[PDB]
Amino acid sequence: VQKKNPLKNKQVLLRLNPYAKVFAAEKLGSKKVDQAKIKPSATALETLKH
Amino acid sequence: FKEYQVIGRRLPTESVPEPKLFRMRIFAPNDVVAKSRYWYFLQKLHKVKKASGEIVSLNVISEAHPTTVKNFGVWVRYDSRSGTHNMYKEIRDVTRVGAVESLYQDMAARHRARFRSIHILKVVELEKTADVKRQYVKQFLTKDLKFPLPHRVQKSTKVFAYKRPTTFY
Amino acid sequence: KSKNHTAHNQTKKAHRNGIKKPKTYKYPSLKGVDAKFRRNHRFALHGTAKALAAKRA
Amino acid sequence: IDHTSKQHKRSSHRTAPKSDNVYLKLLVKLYAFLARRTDAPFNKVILKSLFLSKINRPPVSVSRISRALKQEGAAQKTIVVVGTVTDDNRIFEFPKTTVAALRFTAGAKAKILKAGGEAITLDQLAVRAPKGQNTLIVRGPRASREAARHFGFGPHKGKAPRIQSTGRKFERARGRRRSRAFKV
Amino acid sequence: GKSHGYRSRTRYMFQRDFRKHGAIALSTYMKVYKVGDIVDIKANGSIHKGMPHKFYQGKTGVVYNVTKSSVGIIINKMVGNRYLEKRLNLRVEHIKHSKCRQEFLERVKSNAAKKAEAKAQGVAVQLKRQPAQPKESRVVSTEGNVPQTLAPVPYETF
Amino acid sequence: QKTAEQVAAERVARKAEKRAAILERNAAYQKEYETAERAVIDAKREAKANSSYYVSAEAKLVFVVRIKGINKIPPKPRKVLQLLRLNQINSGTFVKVTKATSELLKLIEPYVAYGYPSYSTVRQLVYKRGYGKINKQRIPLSDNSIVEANLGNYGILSVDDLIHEIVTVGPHFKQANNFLWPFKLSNPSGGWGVPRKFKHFIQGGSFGNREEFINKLVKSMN
Repeated sequence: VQKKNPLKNKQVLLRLNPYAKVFAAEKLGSKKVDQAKIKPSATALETLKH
Repeated sequence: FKEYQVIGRRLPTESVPEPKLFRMRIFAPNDVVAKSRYWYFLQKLHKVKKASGEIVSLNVISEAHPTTVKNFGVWVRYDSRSGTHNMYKEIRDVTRVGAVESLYQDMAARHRARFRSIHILKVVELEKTADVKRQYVKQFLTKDLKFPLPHRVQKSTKVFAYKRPTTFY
Repeated sequence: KSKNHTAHNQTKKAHRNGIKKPKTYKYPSLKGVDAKFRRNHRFALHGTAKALAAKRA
Repeated sequence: IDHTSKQHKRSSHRTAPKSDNVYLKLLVKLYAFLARRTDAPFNKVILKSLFLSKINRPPVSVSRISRALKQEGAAQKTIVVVGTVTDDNRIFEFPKTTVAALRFTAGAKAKILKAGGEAITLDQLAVRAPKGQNTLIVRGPRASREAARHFGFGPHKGKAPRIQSTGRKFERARGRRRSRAFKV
Repeated sequence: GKSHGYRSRTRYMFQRDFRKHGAIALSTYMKVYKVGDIVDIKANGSIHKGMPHKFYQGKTGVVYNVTKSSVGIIINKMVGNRYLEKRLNLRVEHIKHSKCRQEFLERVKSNAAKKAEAKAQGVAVQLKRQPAQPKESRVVSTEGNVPQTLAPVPYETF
Repeated sequence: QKTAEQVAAERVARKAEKRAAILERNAAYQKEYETAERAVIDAKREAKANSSYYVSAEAKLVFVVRIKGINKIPPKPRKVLQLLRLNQINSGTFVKVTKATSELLKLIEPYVAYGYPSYSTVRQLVYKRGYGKINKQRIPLSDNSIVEANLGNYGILSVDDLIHEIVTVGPHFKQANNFLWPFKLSNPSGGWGVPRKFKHFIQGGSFGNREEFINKLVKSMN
């Protein structure tokens, strides 16, 4: 009798997607992530930059 | 604007895989216009069309040294009501993108030439002064350039004022 | 004086109906089909009917 | 908003009987009750076939009923008619059977009961057969009505023109023979 | 006065062909139109008898009847708002077998075997057709293939 | 009548079992999305190192928003705007791109916007303006036990599990997306980011394909 919009309340979000708790608690929109990094290229900077 | 690189293959046919690849420095406002403008410029040089073909890579090229004032030579094919012309305008700007933005305005103001009329044929930072042919660039390449901004004007946020305004500067 | 022909609106009108297909049927009308064939196709059917009675024994 | 279809399109189906008939509206009520709550197909049928108008509920002859018994593995089934059951004197040996109908004629009620049979009404049918256990629904022939011959008339449809009278001197000349211009 | 005679406006439609006049190649007459066969209709100027009306040029029907020199062909022509089935009586020479049905019949025979092979081996099939998909991802090599810098050209005369 | 309060202890236990099972999918789907995102990034990078340009895969899934309102459309792209089910204005789909459905998009190209949305977008739509088509009838997705009843034949036992089938373009896309009732997005809160909505993406206007600039928009229209 009232639509709720599960990006409001949480309690309704968490009535859907039980995973949303996990997801919220571990944050996930965050996960560092990564990493010692390589590699630049060789030609793909030559071609690009011209 | 930005200056997209756009690279495109054509497609692979049986018999001729690994095709020739092409590349254009498209001055397009976004990924999507890049991919048009690339194909619009391809379709005038080869027998390939967005259908019978593919983009390989968009890469947005950034200005190497974007706080250095440069004398950008630009060649332009622009289409008038009557007939289509070449050109060569020169633009003191701090990026290619800004130049080529500010060319399209300059074309539009001086030739009513819309973005859709103009091709940017080539753009070039001119190394030497002397290669700067145009007088209207040359002005600002003078040994010790000082100038005033006579007739300064103040944007009063209010309607009225009491002091009676001044253009001193 | 008065306007002579047109087919304006005329398709739009036709698609309010639907443009309903023929409908088609298993067993179309053998009316029109070669009379030589027809005649024998009756005896054919007379034959196969009798045989299905014989198989039910 | 682009409407594909015609909006507020009605049922195109008698959901209720346009009949006023008190009793029949009892007999709906009871079968409506069932249709819903049994979830037997059979009750949804009866309920619809009550709402049919008189044209659409044509009389089932106790001859026809007899045929529907002489079917294989159906000689003991309870013949549910929803319509009149009319007497038929073309048959003779009408078998001993139960029959639910809306209305019988005093010919056909007697012709059933003479056999040892049982003239039932649709409520009594409900008691015995709520879900329709061993029923066998019979319908009268709808396409053989005196109107329906005229329906869909034209060249060369092979149908009956509407005429009061009669035979010759009445739509038998020009357009009904090669000899008077053409044959329709 | 206006005119709409049986062969109206055919000037080009029955115009025989180019470099294909005269006698008709004899395979035409050989081809066996059984009932149910699907057939397209090209008129054949040459053969004046049993010629289809200029409508059905192009149209593609079913054979409902065969006889001495001719097939019957039911083409459902639109007309106003409702397709009336129309029974032609065409001589073979104005017909050709419908290639569209030939391709389909093959695809059934393949779909027999793709199912028979798969159910014998291990069930898993997928044997409809599917419309050409979005291209999947790939690596494309610049090795032996350095990308050419194109530019739009200046407008020269011609 | 009796032992009915025990059934509450029965059925809620079965639901405590389902919510675990629905959790352990959604944990995996999250792993599937983040890896598939990464695996394209890595593939882009690894290839870039080797001289080679990696090309992204064509967009499997496309989201058609109707732009033009009903009432002066020709017959053909009216029929097609009827097949996508963009019968209102400002309404959406998810059309699984093929060749077949590319060419439906080429018919209606000046009455729609479209492009390639994201999990995020598909997520934001479906939770907000997601409804089911439940015995005809626009029933909303409220609570994920309803979706479960309808699509349970083709898998799909939560609203997120449906989003999956949309986003990824699973084999039961056709039933998910026919179950999902057409989106009724509002008007874009920012605005169309133009002056003249009816033009195309090279010419300013909001229509036609716009690869990934659909995501930016629809999030507002939602």
